[PDB]
Amino acid sequence: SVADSASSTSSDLGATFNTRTVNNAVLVGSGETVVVGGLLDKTVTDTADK
Amino acid sequence: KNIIIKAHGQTNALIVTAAPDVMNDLERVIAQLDIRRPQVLVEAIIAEVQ
Repeated sequence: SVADSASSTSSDLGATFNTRTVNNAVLVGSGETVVVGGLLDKTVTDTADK
Repeated sequence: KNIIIKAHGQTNALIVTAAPDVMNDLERVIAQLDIRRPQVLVEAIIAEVQ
């Protein structure tokens, strides 16, 4: 998709193009639920001054 | 003269119109060449602090 709340467009090409891209090969039985690809991630940051 | 192997691709089957006496040297090798293959699950993790 494209977000562009605010991004780097320098009056050139205005675009972010958020994307996730998978490709692979797998053997699978006929009627079966199959896990192909996965990602899970947290990200914390702190700022203090006194 | 020679062995002419042709492959179909539209039924995924192949032919052998070659020697009519030693084909057994082909049945054995294809039998050793058609085999289910196991697949492996890879996950990597990273983490840092700044």
